[PDB]
Amino acid sequence: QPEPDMITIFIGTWNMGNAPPPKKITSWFLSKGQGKTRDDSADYIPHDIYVIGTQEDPLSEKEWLEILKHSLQEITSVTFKTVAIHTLWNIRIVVLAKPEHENRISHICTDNVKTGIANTLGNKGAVGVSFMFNGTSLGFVNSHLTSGSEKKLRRNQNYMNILRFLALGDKKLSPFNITHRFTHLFWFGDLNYRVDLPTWEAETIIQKIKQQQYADLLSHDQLLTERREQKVFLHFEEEEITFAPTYRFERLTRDKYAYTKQKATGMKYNLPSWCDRVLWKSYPLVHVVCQSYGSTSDIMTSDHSPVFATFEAGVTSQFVSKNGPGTVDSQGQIEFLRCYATLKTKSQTKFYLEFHSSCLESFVKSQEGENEEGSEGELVVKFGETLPKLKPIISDPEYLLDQHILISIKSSDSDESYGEGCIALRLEATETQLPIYTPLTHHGELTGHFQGEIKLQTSQ
Ligand SMILES: CS(=O)(=O)N1CCN(Cc2ccco2)CC1
Repeated sequence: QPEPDMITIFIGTWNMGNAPPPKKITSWFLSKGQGKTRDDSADYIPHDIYVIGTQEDPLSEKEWLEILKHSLQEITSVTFKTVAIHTLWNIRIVVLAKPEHENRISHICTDNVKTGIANTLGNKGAVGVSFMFNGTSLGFVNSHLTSGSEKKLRRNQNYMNILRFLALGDKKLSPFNITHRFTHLFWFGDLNYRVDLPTWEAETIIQKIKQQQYADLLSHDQLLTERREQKVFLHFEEEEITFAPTYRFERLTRDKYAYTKQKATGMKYNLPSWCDRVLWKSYPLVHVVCQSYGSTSDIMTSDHSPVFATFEAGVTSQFVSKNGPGTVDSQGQIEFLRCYATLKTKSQTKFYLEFHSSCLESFVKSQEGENEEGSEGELVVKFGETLPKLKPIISDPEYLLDQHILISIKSSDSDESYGEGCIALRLEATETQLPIYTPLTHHGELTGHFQGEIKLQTSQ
């Protein structure tokens, strides 16, 4: 029974509006409705992993698990296994996997983050799950961010609190937040970003939606504009949106957007918006392809429509050699030439690097770099040819070329990371000096860059 080198992953997000679901929700798991939809010829083919995020979910965990599992069994005739379920208030994540994957999945983590303070603490936040699938780390975040058209900055703040404080994945990766801990990270939810057009334009917006003309709406979508100004979700991907806004509908039809201010809305307008989203971030040069992104048309119990997205995702096997794991393989090495970090900091500590990777027995600390002043004001930290030679546990190029090295640049004074990044070992050549590059972030914001050259020796 061969190990897979690809799997498919379903992501769903649905703000249920505190209402029980209708009796049939299969269109959601089949990626049928509006947008980029899944071919009918695939309907009986199960995804490997299903990850369901709900918000305003009124059900118990038991009640929702029975609906989900019976739904998938009806579609596929497979009885899925529950990997994890975690709920914060009415925000929930369920991970289901095909039974054949049970002994490929390990290191399951769950966590939540509550956003806001006082007034603003008590219903928004995020839940998440991570696990290993053979050699591949997977992370999943379902967030319900702050509502309201004039609160995009609050949403951005909620995002940074969630990536800082959600504790998923390998705790030994201490310098790294969730945006660096996983081969593949999926972040979805009722992100609550709105179409920022004047209230007076509500009927015009509705007209455009009926004509399936989304371009002049998407150009005012706050998530796309905030991402283009690098205010949120830096280095994440989203498929093109080709479905109608998923909020705010009159319940029990999809014929009507309910946008006008009401006591029930706190006298706020809810112009039609793409509240409900799926984004991802994968390590460099790992296969990830979105194969569907859309909304259902026939699930009408909520004022939101469910959103689906599906992905092909590259995975690797749990590699054993005669040498590693449990020792090094002297036929392998990773070297760095002419490396330097460019940092945006105004501070003047010395800095050192840490290299973290599951291809190493443990993380490696460099010597301190040499600080110089850049020509446009910057701090440049030069390592030259001074970085330690890294000794991977396995030298076989079929393993090593699939690995990644996380880098943190840390203050000598405080041992605090000033920037984190990731280098792929999927090189064009071995035993050859080749340029490498990563942006550096801290708390998910850009703090600098790391560049130089690598020389990778494998057993071939
Ligand atoms: C919607 S956007 O924020 O304006 N924007 C457009 C170009 N860019 C491409 C890119 C480069 C690195 C990662 O992704 C995606 C982000």
